[PDB]
Amino acid sequence: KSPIFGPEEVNSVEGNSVSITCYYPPTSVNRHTRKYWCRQGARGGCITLISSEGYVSSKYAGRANLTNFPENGTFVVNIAQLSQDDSGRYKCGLGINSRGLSFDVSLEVSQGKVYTVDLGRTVTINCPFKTENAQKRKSLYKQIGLYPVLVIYVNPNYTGRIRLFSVVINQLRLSDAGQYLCQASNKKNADLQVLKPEPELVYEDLRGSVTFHCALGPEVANVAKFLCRQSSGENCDVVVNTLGKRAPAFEGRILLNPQDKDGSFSVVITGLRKEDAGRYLCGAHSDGQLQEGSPIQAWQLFVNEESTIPRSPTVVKGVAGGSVAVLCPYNRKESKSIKYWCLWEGAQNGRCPLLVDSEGWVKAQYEGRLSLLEEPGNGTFTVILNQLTSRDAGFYWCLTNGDTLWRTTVEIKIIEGEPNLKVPGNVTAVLGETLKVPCHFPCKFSSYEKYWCKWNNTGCQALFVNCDENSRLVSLTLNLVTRADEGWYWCGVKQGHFYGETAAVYVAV
Amino acid sequence: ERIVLVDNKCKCARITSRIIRSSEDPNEDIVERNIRIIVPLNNRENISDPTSPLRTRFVYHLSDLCKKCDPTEVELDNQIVTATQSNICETCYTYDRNKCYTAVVPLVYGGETKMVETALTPDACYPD
Amino acid sequence: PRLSLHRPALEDLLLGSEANLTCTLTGLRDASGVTFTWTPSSGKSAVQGPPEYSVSSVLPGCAEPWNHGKTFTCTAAYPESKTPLTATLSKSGNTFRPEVHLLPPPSEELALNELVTLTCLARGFSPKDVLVRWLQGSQELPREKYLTWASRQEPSQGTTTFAVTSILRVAAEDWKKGDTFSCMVGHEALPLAFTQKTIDRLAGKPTHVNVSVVMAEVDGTCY
Amino acid sequence: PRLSLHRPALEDLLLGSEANLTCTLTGLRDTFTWTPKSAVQGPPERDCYSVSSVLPGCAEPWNHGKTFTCTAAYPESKTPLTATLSKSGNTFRPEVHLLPPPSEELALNELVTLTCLARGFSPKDVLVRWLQGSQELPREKYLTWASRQEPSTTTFAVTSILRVAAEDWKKGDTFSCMVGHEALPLAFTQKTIDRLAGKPTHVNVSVVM
Amino acid sequence: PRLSLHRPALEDLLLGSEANLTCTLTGTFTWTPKSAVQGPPERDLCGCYSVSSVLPGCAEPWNHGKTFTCTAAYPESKTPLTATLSKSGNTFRPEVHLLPPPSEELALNELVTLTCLARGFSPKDVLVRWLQGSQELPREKYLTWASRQEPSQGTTTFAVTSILRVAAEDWKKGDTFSCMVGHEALPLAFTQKTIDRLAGVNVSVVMAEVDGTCY
Amino acid sequence: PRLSLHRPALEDLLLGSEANLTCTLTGLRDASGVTFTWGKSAVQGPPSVSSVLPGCAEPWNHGKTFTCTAAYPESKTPLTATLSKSGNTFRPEVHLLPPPSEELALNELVTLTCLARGFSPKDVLVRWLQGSQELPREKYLTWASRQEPSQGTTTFAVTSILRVAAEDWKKGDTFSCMVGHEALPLAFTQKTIDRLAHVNVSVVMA
Repeated sequence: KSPIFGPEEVNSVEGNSVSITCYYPPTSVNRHTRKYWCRQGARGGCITLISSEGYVSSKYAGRANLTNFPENGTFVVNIAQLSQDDSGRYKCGLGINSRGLSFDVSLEVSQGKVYTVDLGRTVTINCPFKTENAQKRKSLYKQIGLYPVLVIYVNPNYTGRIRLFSVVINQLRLSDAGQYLCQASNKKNADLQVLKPEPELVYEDLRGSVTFHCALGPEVANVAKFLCRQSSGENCDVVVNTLGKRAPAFEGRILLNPQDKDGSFSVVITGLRKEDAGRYLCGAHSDGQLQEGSPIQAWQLFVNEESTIPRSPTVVKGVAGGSVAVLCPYNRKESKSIKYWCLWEGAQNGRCPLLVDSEGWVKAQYEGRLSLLEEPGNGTFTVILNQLTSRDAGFYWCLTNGDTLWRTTVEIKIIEGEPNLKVPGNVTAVLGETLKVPCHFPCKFSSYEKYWCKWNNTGCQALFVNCDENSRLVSLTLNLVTRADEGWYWCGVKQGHFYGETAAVYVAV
Repeated sequence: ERIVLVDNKCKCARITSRIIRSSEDPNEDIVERNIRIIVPLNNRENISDPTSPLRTRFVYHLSDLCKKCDPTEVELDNQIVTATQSNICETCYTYDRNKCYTAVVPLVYGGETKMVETALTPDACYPD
Repeated sequence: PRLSLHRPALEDLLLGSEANLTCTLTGLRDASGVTFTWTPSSGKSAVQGPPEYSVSSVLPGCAEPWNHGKTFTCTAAYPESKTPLTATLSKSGNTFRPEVHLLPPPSEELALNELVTLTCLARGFSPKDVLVRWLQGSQELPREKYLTWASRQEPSQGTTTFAVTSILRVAAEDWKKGDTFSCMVGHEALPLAFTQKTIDRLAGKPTHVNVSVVMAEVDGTCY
Repeated sequence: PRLSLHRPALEDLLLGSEANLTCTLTGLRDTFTWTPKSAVQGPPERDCYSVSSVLPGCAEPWNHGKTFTCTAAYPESKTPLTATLSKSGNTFRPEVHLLPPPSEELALNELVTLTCLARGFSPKDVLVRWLQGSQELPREKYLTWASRQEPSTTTFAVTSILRVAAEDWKKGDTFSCMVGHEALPLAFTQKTIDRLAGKPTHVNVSVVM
Repeated sequence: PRLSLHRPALEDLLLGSEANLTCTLTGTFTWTPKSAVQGPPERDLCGCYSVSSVLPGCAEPWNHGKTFTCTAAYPESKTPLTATLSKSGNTFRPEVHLLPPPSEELALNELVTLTCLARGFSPKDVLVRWLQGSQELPREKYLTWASRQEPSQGTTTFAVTSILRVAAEDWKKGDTFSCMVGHEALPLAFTQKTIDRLAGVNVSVVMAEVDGTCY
Repeated sequence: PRLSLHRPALEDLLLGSEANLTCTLTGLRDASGVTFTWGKSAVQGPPSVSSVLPGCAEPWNHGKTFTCTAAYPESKTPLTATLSKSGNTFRPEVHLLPPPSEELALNELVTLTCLARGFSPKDVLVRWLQGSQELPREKYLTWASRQEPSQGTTTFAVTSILRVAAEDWKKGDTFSCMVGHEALPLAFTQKTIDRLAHVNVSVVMA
């Protein structure tokens, strides 16, 4: 697949302007290579109409420009003064016109009481009448194939939605896009045009995250909203719901955020795969499915396989009592942010509650056993969790505070086994007289650096510490035990910047 | 429907494959091996040195297109070990789009002869 | 009575980093008053406990002295002849790395449609010690599901190199469906100490090839 | 003092017409009786001496599974030692797969490796020979692993390897693996490969200019 | 009594290190960012002695985009005269095209004529150098025309040509000639194009082991 | 007070009618006072002064030297300038070079080049024709007559570039460079190129 993405089908009337946005992977070649807008005509061969190297055609002279934003990673084509000669098949692309790297756009312009509404909203058709028609059957009519049929006594097709002068119709199905006549001996004509929603182009990466901002109106805020995905035909795969559903594929990586004062929620998906691309449809129907007459809203996702998001362990394993050290990557250029770490608790609830952050807040039940580090810098941070149980198995999200968020999910599994560092249970010192704590370690770690750290909220930092390398043993010896020397201490291994297995002991005085 | 085995960019070969598994008759299945060589036809022999003759012989061994010069991680019974999945790990027939090919030439500039550095493929060669 | 000093096993030196050097003393009639001394013993303690005859003595250790190469000597003394026996070991130089080859099923077995045989040949490596593991998908198979032969010496009049084979019989519908099987060969002369070949039905021997040679002059970029 | 009764050798029972049986001891420090032609005694052969009693011409009685029994009476004690042996009939014939070179090995163009694999035979004993066209190769040209037991009835396997020159493979010389097992009625199963074998792939070259 | 601010020449910007700006008055000097030097009278036609002032080390200030202003005071009019200059920001890349000899010049065996067309670059400063294989030809062996302005096809672009006459026993024996165009808008300050007797057809694609294991 | 006699321009000498020598005198002060002694048009038109001798197209191609003497009251003796037609003349060698193939790959416009090489008088006229219709001079770019490097005789060169649509090249019509010069008898050498001025691969599979 070429990684270029833009509108599959642009529409306009004659005489107006068009802006076509095409997205490319912002590598250093794509930003400096040549962008074109060729017209794929017949007989073979694109004919370049405008380019980013200066060329504007003779048909397009004075009424187009191709401007290029390498920071966004995209380029846009403005075309003024259309006419029906501009209807055809086009391509937006990069480089040489015949080598691929293009998206095929299909621009189809058309000839210039017409009501134009959206799917599922309401129409008020205000039709005049005469003074000599104050008794007879006030009515609408529809023309289903040049046949005048009664509609409104209500039509069996329109049962429950229409009401009588003017008429008002609620929750418009797409198959009410005909033309109606208001008759009170006289007749008025009125054309309804129910619009499909134009899909907003979301161009995301592989192993990244998408936030669908699902802002319908406040008139529909007390209805059970949903997120479908249109398949190859017609049925939608309901991905999330506000009634408790969730797809089995989106387990641990979905999030349906709570609504607002005007019914504007958002749906967060992380860890994007090649098969997650397609058309997604927010909506608000009282069953949580997609039915005729539900105010939808569409996005078109493109999951770019040419991703620069670093590939990570998507599953970490750790034994009961052991430890887990997760590397969460973030965007390298925003190195000063506030880094978080999260959990996962369902979809309709959509809860990712915070465990630890980079400023020195650790949760209540995770004191003495969780820490967030800064090493190794420049696009990664380490999160060390020890004292594991079987109920620490779950999906954990690597949030940050910047604007380019890839909320990297990782699943911790709790397998059978015994930990590597063998610390005592919970040693009890006494006042003034010393304490000696050991930490034996296997032969795998005799290359690694060893430490003992005392745990605070701001990140634990190393200490005195002896390291007997012959009999493998890292001693901790506190000289004068005060009440301050309390809390949790950790022995653990470390290879320069990358941290390893830890184990914890608590020193009570 | 066709998975991609190789996408070599040094010789521009793109082996794909697809099992067309006949459920009708049991062991008459059709494995496919679409290969898509592109022959550059205008490039030199040492492609990073524009004094060489034109390349007129193009030899494509499938064992040398398909190779994986990238280490992997394997879970062996408790551990994650790193592995070297190659056995054979060169001349290049095409330039790469995402790669910067330069060539140093000796221009003069007055009383010196400075070894300036030209760019064979521009737009893949900008500094950031 | 002789004295032998054996090498660290490869399963433990490679996956586990333990270089326990064994010193065996075979040719004993009656005596349990043996005595061992290890000249690069910087603290570690040998063991004893002889079965029936021989007396063993294992000096512990990790792989970082052995991989760096050091001369470990097992000076043993017994009450039969008052001179002591010596033995020395180190890591062997002049090493060659294996050439792992993973061979598909023969077409006879695929047409029989029952169980197919994947072969892993490792060839041309200089010390006799090698590890052959097998994986399905990425889940390592249990070692009672495959046969692995010993590491014999292959015939040549030049250098002394060795070879080993390994056989995994898998289900014919499992191969024919198309999931991947790996042979992982570990050897102390490999750079990352492990090589890993992977084969499935797509990555070996098609039955229809379509070559498509695209000649084009203005090329030399491979978009 | 222990006793051992050794089976007939496979090569002297397949090729030759003499499959002598052997009764040997291991630990005597000082004759024989065969309850089923007499024996030929051997050297003293100290170590715990080991004299032998070979017995010729009993190949076809061995093929019919008649239980041989040796009994050696040495004057080191009173109770003479006894050892029995028969030919087991639970035999399965091999499946002999000869396997082509890797594609990587015949692109480097130095020496290619052919792999014979005999699989699934029930008694452990086997013989593997190689042939280039029709001329037998010497035993010092190839490498044969031992006859190991399979993970499963109880079956065995043995692989063999031969490295021939790539110029000898590419110009089209055949190579055969001959596996001889005592269940085959012809005493041998031969499998053959050359450069063009195995229902070849359809190549469909098409140049686009 | 006019005043002009002259940009640093392109060969000093690409080849060398220091890029010195010039301020010339025709009829003392103040510069907006290193001490500069004045000049001799250098009397032009019908008089009008010209003092000029050159400011050195302005390679990265010019290449970043700092707008330079030079202001000169002189006792004819009481007010100083100003002059401003910046690096232009549009900067299209040149398209270099190396054109082989005409087919009616090879069949005389005296001298053949290779042409080099750089086209479509937006600042009108460019450098053309010619190379024989890898040894650079002198300046007196080729002819480079000025950098003129093309007819309009959208933006304002420029074009330049260069010519080279080489001996036909060199063109037939099979060595290569290169045209080398240096411009501000280019990645590594120079780009190259190379031609020989062959590129102005018999290939032998061989595909070994199309079947077999790909792993 | 400097006098220069400029030749008839080649455009008016090959196509036009008013082949006129221009006798220019610059650097005078007071008001006027110039006499120009050579069908004479005694025109001065002073911004410096420039007198025009028209109508003498026929005596120029004879070869006799035209003597212009300009008299002015600033100094005493009038100045004199002599000029005639060039004798040691060579003819051009027009080469109409095809487009490069990268131009055809980009599919926007193609670039024909016209190189007129090795002619001994400097003045030359490049014209361009599509089919038989002459293109207007705002559609091509033409450089100047620059003297080319040779230690033999003094010969000049001119390039001129025409960018035309690639639909015109791929459709297939002809383009003609028409170079005019005084040392050609027919007065205009015209060359013509069109699109139509083997690959022979060998697939040696295994």
